[PDB]
Amino acid sequence: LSELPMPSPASEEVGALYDRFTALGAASLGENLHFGYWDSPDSQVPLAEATDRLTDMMAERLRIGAGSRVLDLGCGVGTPGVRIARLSGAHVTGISVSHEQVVRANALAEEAGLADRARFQRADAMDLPFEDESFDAVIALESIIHMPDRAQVLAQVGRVLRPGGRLVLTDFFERAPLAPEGRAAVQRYLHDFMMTMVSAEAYPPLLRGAGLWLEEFLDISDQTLEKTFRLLSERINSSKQRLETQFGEEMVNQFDPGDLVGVKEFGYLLLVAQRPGK
Amino acid sequence: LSELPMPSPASEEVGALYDRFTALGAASLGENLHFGYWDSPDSQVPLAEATDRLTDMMAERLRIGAGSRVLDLGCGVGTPGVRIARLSGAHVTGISVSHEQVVRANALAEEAGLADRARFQRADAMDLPFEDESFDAVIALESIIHMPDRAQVLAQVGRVLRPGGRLVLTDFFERAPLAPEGRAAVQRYLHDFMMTMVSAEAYPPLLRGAGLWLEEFLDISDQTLEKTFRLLSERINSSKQRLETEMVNQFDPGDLVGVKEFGYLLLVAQRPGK
Ligand SMILES: Nc1ncnc2c1ncn2[C@@H]1O[C@H](CSCC[C@H](N)C(=O)O)[C@@H](O)[C@H]1O
Ligand SMILES: Nc1ncnc2c1ncn2[C@@H]1O[C@H](CSCC[C@H](N)C(=O)O)[C@@H](O)[C@H]1O
Ligand SMILES: COC1=C(C)C(=O)C2=C(C1=O)[C@@H](COC(N)=O)[C@@]1(OC)[C@H]3N[C@H]3CN21
Repeated sequence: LSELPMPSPASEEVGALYDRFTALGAASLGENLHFGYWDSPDSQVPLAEATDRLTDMMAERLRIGAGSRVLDLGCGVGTPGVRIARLSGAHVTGISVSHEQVVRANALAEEAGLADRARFQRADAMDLPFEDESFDAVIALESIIHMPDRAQVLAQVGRVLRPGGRLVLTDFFERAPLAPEGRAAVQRYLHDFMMTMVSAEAYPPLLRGAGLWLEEFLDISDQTLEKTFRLLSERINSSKQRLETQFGEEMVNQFDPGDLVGVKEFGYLLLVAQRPGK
Repeated sequence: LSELPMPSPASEEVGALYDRFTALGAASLGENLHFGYWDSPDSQVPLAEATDRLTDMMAERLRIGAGSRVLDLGCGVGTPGVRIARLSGAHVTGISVSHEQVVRANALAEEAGLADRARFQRADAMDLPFEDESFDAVIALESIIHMPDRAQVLAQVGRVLRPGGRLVLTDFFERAPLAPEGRAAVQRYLHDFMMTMVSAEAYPPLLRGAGLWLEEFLDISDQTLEKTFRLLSERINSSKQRLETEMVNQFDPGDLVGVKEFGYLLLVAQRPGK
């Protein structure tokens, strides 16, 4: 339960960060700023494809259709959100704290001919500028991790969620006590990208506080963490002489995940909760 | 969290409780003692198939093939266990605390041609008579609720489970504080059947307290409890009216339909390794 100290991040500073590193940040991982998912560690499926997979299994738990209002916490550069709009015909209002993101994403929407179905705007998940009960579902795809007060953000979502709506999020967590051999690389990731791990036993009281019932906790670490890490550090270290223009000698080393393969009590989780009603 | 009084079962008393049930003909040969599971509240699958469906749902989570040794932690009349051995070819070893249960469990495996692959014995989960690291998987289908201490039963399962093996259980829990108009029927159910609820935040500690990382927590309440109690009540009521040719205090379980905060959980925890 924070056996390692944690960065305690500030949402507007988070925006400063993505503003910095969604620029040659797309040229390293690509368009989906979240983990990939594979059926077993041996899979040969490109990361491109496997990240879309996680979008999809999180989208599916939203349980939406054409003409569903959906809230995209932490919209990224637009790709997972534009995807849900194009594929499901639901309407997606998405929020980010970085200006450079909210622009790239309106653009993705605009180039998909879906600017009326998928609008992206600047707002703070700690203060949601939306009438109560104006969303059928909320997807927070690798977003809650950067945020200052989980208990409040969840309380914000529980307010906008119509009765019966469902919240689908990812988060980082301690599967059990940290191997000390690796508290380093996690102390470095967690700090260098302004994040925070949580205890699996936190979410239940955490969601009830927000007015939501847990529905599904799922440890997806064995399908998510390593194989991405092996590939992103490999993508990066195949052109580390391209830091000669990217400030990578100062910033891609913070992004290089190779130090995180193997950290076995380091945990990634899928979660779904439901506000009662409907 | 235990806002209602919760009784503390003795594992001897729950055996004495199921002894009386099993030989009353209630828990008869080939019947499941656990909730049915449906996908939609309007789904008209009959009771027997829904109950089999829960059994199958938990079984694949065990992730077993033929040649898997599976512990049936709290096995009743052996219906789920025999079916798991029959459909998987896994050697299943069930344990119960009710002697009159373990008897009819073995008889069911006998009638199936499975007496060699579906074995039952009288034993308390609190003290598993089994070597360390002996089981590829353990399933606790509606059992852990009767037991006197989860953190010990969990430690015991965690002992016998081989590294990599998995634990699948259902359990009761509080979705959210209990509503007054329904604190009544819940308090009666947990006393009359010697059962206890947990906080859902309880489990990841308890499981860690047994050297098991949780893998999957699943509130299945909206699929299980309501249709079952409806279906159960009609029988009880019909039976009473059929006995017109009197006794009218047996806690109609339909006193529980509508108590939306009362929860049914499905859990999958793993022991790291394999
Ligand atoms: N407090 C906050 N309020 C709103 N958005 C936030 C936030 N903290 C972090 N975010 C957003 O969370 C995102 C993390 S990256 C995830 C992006 C998107 N889910 C994708 O998968 O592509 C960033 O876009 C960042 O702006
Ligand atoms: N302390 C304990 N140790 C072992 N088994 C126990 C126990 N307390 C209760 N049980 C068993 O747990 C079961 C609860 S009823 C579930 C029976 C079985 N899953 C079925 O569906 O048919 C009974 O078999 C009961 O005997
Ligand atoms: C390899 O794919 C990525 C994984 C697995 C991450 O955990 C992760 C990102 C990725 O691209 C960053 C996005 O953007 C920048 N700067 O890389 C991010 O931290 C800033 C934001 N979602 C969080 C943490 N994190």
